[PDB]
Amino acid sequence: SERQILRLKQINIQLATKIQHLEFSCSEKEQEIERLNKLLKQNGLLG
Amino acid sequence: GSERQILRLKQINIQLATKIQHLEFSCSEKEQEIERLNKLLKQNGLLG
Repeated sequence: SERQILRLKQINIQLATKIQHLEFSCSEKEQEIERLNKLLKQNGLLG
Repeated sequence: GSERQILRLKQINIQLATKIQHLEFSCSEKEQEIERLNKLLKQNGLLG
């Protein structure tokens, strides 16, 4: 049963890193949406 | 002992896997929001 310890530790390190990469991806998409929203507003198309 | 250490590792694992599934869902929703915004720009002559 103990062999699970290393397996879980290593998976959790991989997942903790993947969260940081998806956080950045998500933030980069947010900034693009803001940019697009502003563009639409400047051109009278965001209400 | 090791049993309790394992249970905790599994709980951390599920917390992390859930946050990944959330961020993958969020990223997909954001790409769809960007598609929709780009299409509105295209229709109003702002994308060539």
